Formats: sequence, structure tokens, C-alpha cells
Amino acid sequence: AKSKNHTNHNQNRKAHKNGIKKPKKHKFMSRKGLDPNFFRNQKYCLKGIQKKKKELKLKAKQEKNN
Amino acid sequence: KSRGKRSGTRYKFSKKFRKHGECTANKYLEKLNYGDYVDIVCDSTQQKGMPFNYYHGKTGKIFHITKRGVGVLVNKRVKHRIEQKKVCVRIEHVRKSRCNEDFLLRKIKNAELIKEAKLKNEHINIKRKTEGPKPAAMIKVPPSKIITIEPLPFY
Amino acid sequence: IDNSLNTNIHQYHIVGRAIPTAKDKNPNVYRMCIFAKNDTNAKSRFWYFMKKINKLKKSNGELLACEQIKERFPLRVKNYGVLLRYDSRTGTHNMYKEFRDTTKEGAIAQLYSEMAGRHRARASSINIIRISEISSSLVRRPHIKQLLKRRLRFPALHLPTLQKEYRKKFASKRPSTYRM
Amino acid sequence: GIALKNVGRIKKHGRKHLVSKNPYLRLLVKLYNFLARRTNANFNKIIAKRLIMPKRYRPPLSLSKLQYHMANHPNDIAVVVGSITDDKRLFSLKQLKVCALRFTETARKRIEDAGGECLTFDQLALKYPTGKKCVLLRGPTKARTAEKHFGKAPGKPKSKARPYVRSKGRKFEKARGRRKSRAYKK
Amino acid sequence: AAKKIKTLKLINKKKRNDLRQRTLRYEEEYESERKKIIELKREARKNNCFYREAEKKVVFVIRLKGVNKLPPKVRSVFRLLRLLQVHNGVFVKVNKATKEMLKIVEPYVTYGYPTLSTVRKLLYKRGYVRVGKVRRYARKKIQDNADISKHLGKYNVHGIEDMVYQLYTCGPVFKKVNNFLWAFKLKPPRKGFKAKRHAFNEPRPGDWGNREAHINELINRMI
Amino acid sequence: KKRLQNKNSLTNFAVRCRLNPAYKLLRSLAVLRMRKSILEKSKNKKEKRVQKQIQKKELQKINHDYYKGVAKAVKKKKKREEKKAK
Amino acid sequence: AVKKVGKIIKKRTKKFTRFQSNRFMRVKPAWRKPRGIDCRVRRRYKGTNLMPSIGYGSNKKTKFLLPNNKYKYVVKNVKEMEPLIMNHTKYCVQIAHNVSSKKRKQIIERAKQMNVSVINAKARL
RNA sequence: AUUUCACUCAUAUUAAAUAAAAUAACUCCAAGUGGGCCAUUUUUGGUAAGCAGAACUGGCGAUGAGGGAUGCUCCUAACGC
RNA sequence: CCUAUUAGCUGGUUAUUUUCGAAAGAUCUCUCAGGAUCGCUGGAGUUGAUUAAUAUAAUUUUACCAGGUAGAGAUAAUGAU
RNA sequence: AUUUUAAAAUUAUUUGAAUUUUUCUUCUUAUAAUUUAAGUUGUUUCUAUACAGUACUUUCUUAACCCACUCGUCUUGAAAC
Repeated sequence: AKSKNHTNHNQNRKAHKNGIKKPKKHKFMSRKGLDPNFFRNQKYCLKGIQKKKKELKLKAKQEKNN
Repeated sequence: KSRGKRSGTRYKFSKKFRKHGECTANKYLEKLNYGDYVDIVCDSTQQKGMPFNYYHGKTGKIFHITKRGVGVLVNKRVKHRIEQKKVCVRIEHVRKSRCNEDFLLRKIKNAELIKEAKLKNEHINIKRKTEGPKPAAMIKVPPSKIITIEPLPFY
Repeated sequence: IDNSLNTNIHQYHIVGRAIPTAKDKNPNVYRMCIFAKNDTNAKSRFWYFMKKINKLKKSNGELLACEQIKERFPLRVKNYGVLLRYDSRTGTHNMYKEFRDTTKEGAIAQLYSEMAGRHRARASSINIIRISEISSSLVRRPHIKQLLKRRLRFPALHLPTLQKEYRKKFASKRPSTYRM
Repeated sequence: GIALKNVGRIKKHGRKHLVSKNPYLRLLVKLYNFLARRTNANFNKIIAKRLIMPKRYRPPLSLSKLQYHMANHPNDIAVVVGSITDDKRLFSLKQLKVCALRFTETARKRIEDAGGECLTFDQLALKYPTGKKCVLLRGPTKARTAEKHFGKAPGKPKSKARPYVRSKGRKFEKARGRRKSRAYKK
Repeated sequence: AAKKIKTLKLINKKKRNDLRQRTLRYEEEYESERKKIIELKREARKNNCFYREAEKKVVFVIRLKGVNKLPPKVRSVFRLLRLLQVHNGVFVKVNKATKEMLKIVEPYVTYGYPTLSTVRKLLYKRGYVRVGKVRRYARKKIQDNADISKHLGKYNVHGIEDMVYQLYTCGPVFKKVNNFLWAFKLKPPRKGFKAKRHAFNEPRPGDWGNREAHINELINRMI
Repeated sequence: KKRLQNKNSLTNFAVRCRLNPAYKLLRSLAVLRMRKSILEKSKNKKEKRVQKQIQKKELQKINHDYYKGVAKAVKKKKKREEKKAK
Repeated sequence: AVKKVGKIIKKRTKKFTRFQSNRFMRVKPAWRKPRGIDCRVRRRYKGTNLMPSIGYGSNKKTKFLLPNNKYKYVVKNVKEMEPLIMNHTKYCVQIAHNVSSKKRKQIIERAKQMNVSVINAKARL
């Protein structure tokens, strides 16, 4: 038989029953498809920083542990 | 039955009266940085990079910048939850948002006020005032302009 | 004092003024005489008329004064002529009516009762303009002209209104409406 | 009538009581509930809360992870509300003082041979009532295989959930919807 | 071994004396303000001048309608004002934000300017206070200044008279006092309403809207 | 603590003074001020009232000017209507 | 209606009866919650067979105690009065229905010399 | 752009107000449901309909109580004894 | 006898109290008396909060955006007249 | 059985001060008490100087005032012709 085609009735209170949830808004976002030749260079920057920090820490550890 | 990309955008995506033509050359000179707020206003003269109908007039943060495009994070309401959407548009359809310009001006002004307040060790209220009830005023007025009002008859 | 007899109409003198802006440093203040149940209602009426006559709303205005006007001689009978503008179910009409009593507020209460009873005009449809005491020689309505004869007297044909205590259900003999 | 959320009753979530009818664990829960009440110690409160948790939320901690977590405090004792399991990948152990619910036999023998010792929570309460020099640790609560099937359904875009399949050959859930050549991928 | 009781008693005695002095100063301030308003009005009348007084900065709001058949915006505003029952009353500080919130709830409330006597009566004979831990409040009638001192003492508000002052004059510690105070659960009016359906400002009998100073008699019949 | 009867903080004197340490002094002052004999006010009523004559004068003047303004507006409106009639 | 005898308050008497049990013999008066769809009693229509609810519960300080202000304890042996030797003032005793006359006499004797009251003291004699 | 060092930007009322805001957030397993209808306001087809089709909110449904004589949906008001 | 064949359909579906508490939208479907899936709901559990504050909000304020509905117009355009 | 405490008030003494200048003026110094603190206590009768009644408790049967439609089910909607 003929059926009710459509209605948005009660949909808003259904939505608000568990509230309108907001996005989590994390601090960091994946850089997978973003600005190549920039984030690759950023990887190089981080590697250089880590290498310098690690070599300095290793020097300190060796000179303090004899 | 008809739900094309630009369905229902007859007036929204039309140029204003006597405001037709391509964008000014100065629009291409505006500076965009990652994470700053931006307004998505569709410019119908540029067809590529055109945002979808929903995002015209919305605001979002930059998450990606390309040579002639920009990716902006916009919250869109989908029934029971808000969800983030990454819309990619050309720089003709995007504009530096002023949603936080009052915030930045307040930041700099309050900084240079607090500096001198701490210098003089004076405790100052820095928050905005939401001013409400006015004080009593002992106001003078000569009787040459206290005019009496009566409801008017019908004509 | 008989609260069953008193009404709740009072006259209020209200002065207001638009908040000064950069356009005009001192706007012209307005003053009104309004009959209302209380000062709050009088101020509401004042702002209604401010918005209707001037382009001044309560949100862009301030109240300089609001005080109740008391009748100087609340025990002297005087005649009042009141102009009035009210809208009916099919149009708007201004009419002039007359009363006589001791207080302008009492005359206004009489006016509201008469308008309700004779034209079914609710108080929300009535605008009172220009109520003023008038001399006996300028009285226009015959039902008041007849009240100003040299010596006025008539019988008391009203039926007695007794207290509840003496308004007893069963009577020994039929009372008389003649009495007097 | 009154317009209140949940008709005005505060709703808590999670365990309220111990489910295990193990008499020794019930005694331990009683003791640490008393300790958490009578002392201000968040240490004791956390231990009392964790003694109540289900099995999946007191996962085992390996000896290697225990020693790695205790590397920077050699003088303090490590408190684990789960079990301590031996790690064959670890070559050598070093002098660990560890309190735990249960120790596997191999882990216990290895710790004793290394010269540290295994403590129960009653001994921990006796010797460190407020948790001085005590580092609370827990194993990986989300490393179990059940969690690998959770989250976004396998079939949602960029979903890492394992599917439920009888076997994982080439002919079991690998054709249409998992590669571009057959309709779509993922 | 007993020095703790002695020092606690001394502290309580000093607190009592401080509250006494503060309350005396409050009474003097009330009288001085009343006299100042009277004489300033006198002077304005003597001159050819208009004296407009300040707005009262604080309003008392009574909910009039029940919990059924209300728009979601109205329900949200009611929750934010802490007006949850059909005869709840609260104090609201007056500013643009609260006034705009009150505007969209106006047909379901009546409010006005409380005056010192009715503020004192409300706090003394219908004043309940949120005593316990945060979000675990446990409504208790005042009956004593101990709980007031414990929660609000860091603002130096130990005392029901201090609460009355901070409420009547929208003092620096107003949000804290108002939030500390449980929503007033008022009785129905002794002589009844006129018509909850209609506005107080309508020429016909009505109740909802801003009653201004006329809220005092309604509170007195409802308290 | 066990809940007890909530004493009326307005009518029960002990708890009222407990809540308001200044109330006993305030009420005593009000009572002694009420206790003043009628003779002083009887002999001072005229002295107090006679000093308000200037206030009464300006007080009549303001209302007189207000009614004069109302009457002037009425007269102006009547004259305008008469002018509109022709 | 409530009945109040000393400290005892019985919030309601005349135990709830099953809906429509008055006019159907196959429906026993033992209370059953009407599940129904349009069942009058379930919807709490005025003037018909109110349903039991937790609000009728008795004050727990005087909940299970008898009109003699004592809790009843049912015994079937003389050996089941030892607990009552220390509770003679707040427990009354009742002899089990299936206890013979000999054991009943022994239990009454022991209760009396224990000054513990017996509810059904004169049964089977 | 990132990293490391500095200095310091109200917090003693809280970078506007108000908030029985953590009664939150998240995860797992699962039920029923997927014929709806009505009222105000807006609105399409129709001469119209207690007709057919939509929008918002509130209800009825799933819900009794006081009132409208009477009445699933109106008004007050939602329910332990 | 296979066979207690099958039935998206009709009927029925058995103690109490207490607590929480819906949907009659949506997408796909040889789909329209059905189903799966989302939404709404319960139970379980953890992380948090328990610090009148932060997260948070069917609310407002302040600042800044976007709109072409009501209205208005026909001499501004188009189409009428 | 280690807050029906402490204080608060009142009474009777007592110290000093203030002041609206006092038979309820206030503020403390000490003592002893009381309750207005610190949720009802007292007196007199009766039951009754009984061992089950004409009283008291209770069950049942009848009235009387007010109220009350047939349950289960499908259904938007069942007391349903």
C-alpha cells in the first residue's frame, strides 16, 4: 500500500539525546599526503637534530661512566 | 531526484550587482599560513577549486597549503555529531578570516597594559566587561526642550 | 478604606529620553501622563507610546522620572472631558466622552467600564488622549448636564443591599421594595 | 516534576564490587579498601581500584618490560596488579624488587636467582603502607587479540581491524573489497 | 594536648567579632545609601533637573510554568538559570548576557527587584546551601555559619549577613554566593496568581514578565 | 551529623543571634528607640513639619508647571485641529 | 489506610488482589502485574485495583516484628531454642506445623522456663 | 618548519556571562524499532475533506492526575506511600 | 511414508519487586506486510572528574562572517500590462 | 560510649568599656545554672483493680458518599457495531 515517503520528525531530538558530538581535535595530524618535498625535508631536519642530540648524550654518558 | 554538485546555487553562486569579473590582482598577494583561520567564499568567476555548496560562508583552519590551493578543516553537522571535513579549494575562493582579529588586538593591548601594570605593581582586571546596568546620572536639562507627548488621534 | 470599592487605576507622570549618542549629544526629553494599574504598567505604556510616536525604543532609551500624581482634592466632585481613540472590530474611531467624579483615575476607570460595556472595547484597544477637567458651562453630554441643576434631588428606588449576615434565607413576611 | 538529567541521580560507570569469589583476593581487597580510606594515598586508592578490575585489565607484564621500566630506579620496588611472566628474549636479569598478584614459576625462579625478590600485596601493605619508593606499573591492556577486531569495522576505509575468518589463505576474504582488481579495495 | 580546642575556640570568637563588625558596617551602608538617594532626589527636585537612578543590578526570578511542552531553547535557558521546578526562584545578576537569556524565557517566568528585606527573609527562612564535595552537594538548610565559612571563607564571606549583603548589592563575591545557594523552593502564592497565561504588563490581569519592585509582595506571599 | 529540626532562623531568638551576631544589638536599639515617650514627639511634630514649607513650595511649583505644560499641549493640539478644520 | 499501633506503622492493609479475579474463577486473587496493552490497572485508571509499589514498604526499624514487638522464630526442636536463650526479649517462638504433641509439650516447657513467649501455645491440646 | 635554551602572558574570581557542567569521554556485546498519528506556526496538490504530501517544535503513541459535561493529542500538570 | 516439509503471514507465548528505557528517520535491497545497516536503548568495562575548574553547553554576550525568504518595485533589468 | 559538644540565648553574681542614656542598651572578665540551644515533654484520668464481653484487635457480610466500560491482541487509534 501507499507508505509515508519521508520525514525528519524526531530526528533532531534523536540527535540531541546523545548530544551533538564534537570532533576529538587531536594535537597532531598525519602528514601522509601533505606537502611532499617539505615534510621529507622535515624528516631530514628531525634526523639531524636527533643525531646531534644523541651523539652529545653518548659523549656525556661515556665520559661520565669512564 | 536532482542532486548535482551545484544544485540550488542559483543565487549563492552568482556575482553581486555591478560586482562581476575576475578577482583583483591584489587577492593573489594575501598571505596564508598553516593553522590560521580562513573563510570559504566561493568566487563563481573561478571554476576550478570551487568549494561545494555547503561550505560557502564557513570558516576553518588551514591544514594544507599548495602552490595555488589550500586545504581547510571545516566542521560539518551530520545528524547526531559534528565531523571534520578537509575541503580543498583554490586561493580565489578563500579569504583571511577576521573571526579572531578582535582576539589578537585584545592580546597585544592586554599585553602592553599588563606590562606597565606589573611595573607599577597595580592589580588590574583584564577580562572583558560585558557592561550592564548604568550608574545613576544627575542630569541637567533646561525646560525649553521637555516636550509633552500625547497619543495621536486617528485620521 | 473600602478595598471592595477602590479601583486599581492611578495616574503617573513619566519622563524619558533617548540615550545620548555621537549623532546628538542631548536628545529632547519626552514627558507623559499615563493611567495604569501600577508604575511598571505605566512605564510599559510610556515606552510603547515612545516607540509608536517617536522612533525611540526602550532598548535605546532611559527613564528620567516616574512619579504618581495624586489628586489635589480627592473629595471634590468635578466634571472631566476625556478624548479617546479606540479601534473596533472593523475600524478605528476617536470619540469624546464625559464623566464626573472626584479623581481623574476614577473617571478613567468609569471610562474603561463604559467602553467595555457599550462597545466591547478591551483596554488593549483603548488609547487615552487628553483627559481634562471641564467647567459646568462647557459640559456637552446631557446625562451630565442633568447632574448640574441648582438643587438636585431624587428618590432612592434602589433595592436594599444588606450584609451577608442579615441576608437570611427564610423570611417571616414578604419585604417591601417601597421602604422609603 | 523537575527537569533534571537522569531524573537527578548521579550515574557512575565501571566496577563497583569484586566479582571474583576468591577468599584471598577478597581479603586483599578489604585490606586495600581500608588502606585507601584511612590514608590519603592515591597509591592505595589506585591499587584498590585495580584489584577489582577484570582479567583483561590486569594483563601480564613480562620480565623484560619490568626491568626496562625499573631501569632508572634501581632502589625502588615495582608494583604490578597483574602477573609477571618470564621473557626468554631477555638474556640477563638484575636485582628486581617486585610486588605482584602472581608470578609464573619461571619468572619467580629467575628473579630469585638474580637476587631480587617477589612480594605479595599483603607484604607490600605491611612494608610500604603509603607506597614510598613504589612504582605502579601495568602491562599492555590493549595488546590482546580481541582488541585487534575492535574499532572501525573491517571494511571501513583505512580500517586496521582484523576480520573474523575461519582461515587466512588466498581464498578467504581476499578478493572483492580488499584489492583494486575486484571492485574496490578496503 | 588540649591546645587545639583552645585555639579553635579563639579562632571562632575572632570570626564572630569580625562578622559582627562587618554586619554593623553593612547596616550603616544600607542606611547611608537610602538617605543619599532621598536627599539626591530632593536636590534634583529643588533644581530644574531629572535624577535617574541606577538599575538594581540584581533580579529575582520565579519560574511559573511546569516542565512539559517547552521549546529546547527555553529548557536550556532554564537549566542555565537553575530554574527546574514550577515554583523555583533564583537570583540573577543583571547584564547584557543574562538579560538576553531572560528575554527568551520571559513568558514562563516573573522577576523583579528583591529589596533588602525580602532578600533577608528569603535567605533566613528559605535559604538552603550546597554543602558537600564538588558535584556532590547535598542541600542543607543554613542553621549555622559553619558551612558558609567553610566554603566561602576564602572570599571572607563567613556569615548569612555577608551573603545577604553580597546578594542585595551585587558585590564582588556574587557568583560564588549565588552558586553556593541552592535554588529557592517557593510555596504557591497565598492569595493566588492573576493569570500565568498573560503578561504583568498587559492591561488584563497577568503575571509573567518583569514585575520590577512588585516582585516583593509576590515573594512575600510565596515564602 | 544527624539531621534535627530546622529551627526558624527568624523567630527563634537563640539561633537568630547565632546566625547574626549583630542582631541582638540591632534589635535592642530598635526596641529602645521605640520606647521613646510620646511627649517629645507631641511637642516636636510642629517644629519638624514647619521646616518643610520650602519643600512644599517647590513641590507645588513642579506639579503646577507640569500641569501647565499639559494644558499648553492640549491648547496647541486644539488650535491645530481648528486650523485643520478650515 | 495506615494503621498505627505504638511504634508500628502498617502503611496499608487489605492486601492487593489480582485484577479481574473478582469475576473470574480461573483467575486467582494472588497478585500478578497486569502486562496487557490497554489494561486500565496497568495504566493506573482511577478507581480500579491499584498496584503494589515500593512506596508501601514498612519502616525497616519495625519491619518484620509481630504485634508483640518481637520477631518470630519457627522451631521444630527443643535444640533450636539455644539461640533464643540470648534473645528472649526480642524473639517470640512459633512451633512448626508438623511437630507432634510430645515434642510440642517439651518445646512449650523449655520456652516457658526460658521465659520466651510462644505464638501457637495451645495447639493440639 | 622543527628542536634546545632564555624572559613572561589575569589565575589571590578564574584571558566575556551563566551553568544539580565529569550524570563526562571512550570501548565492547546486544535488544526492540524501521506501518505512525496529532496540535501551533509555515507550506504543496485539491472545490474541499476527520483528504493526500512536506518543514520546526511540542505532544499522543508509551501516560496516568485536575479541568474542558463527554473525548488517545486542548489547558494546568506529568505519577513511591 | 518422505514429514514435526516450507511459511517475509495469523494466533499464542506461564512468578514478584526495583532500576534504565525506545523507534515508527535514513541507506541499500526482485524492495514496499520483509531484511541488512545507521540512528535511538540497555548491560558491561576502562579512562577521567571528584580540586564550585577544566573538559563541556539545543543559552546568551563581544568580534567577525555568509544568505536573497518575508517585504518592496514595476520609471532598475527580464517577462507581463 | 569520647561534638545534644562547642558556642547562642536567658537568669543570678562579677570585671572593664562603650553608648543610641538604660527595669529586654550593647560589647567581655570570670563563676554557677537554665533553654529560647542540642527534632515533646509533664500531669490527671480511663482501659482497670479483666483474663475475652456489649469493650479492644482482626476477618467477613452488608450498606452509604465519591469513583469505576471487557480482558487478551493487531493497531496511530479498542469499551467498541
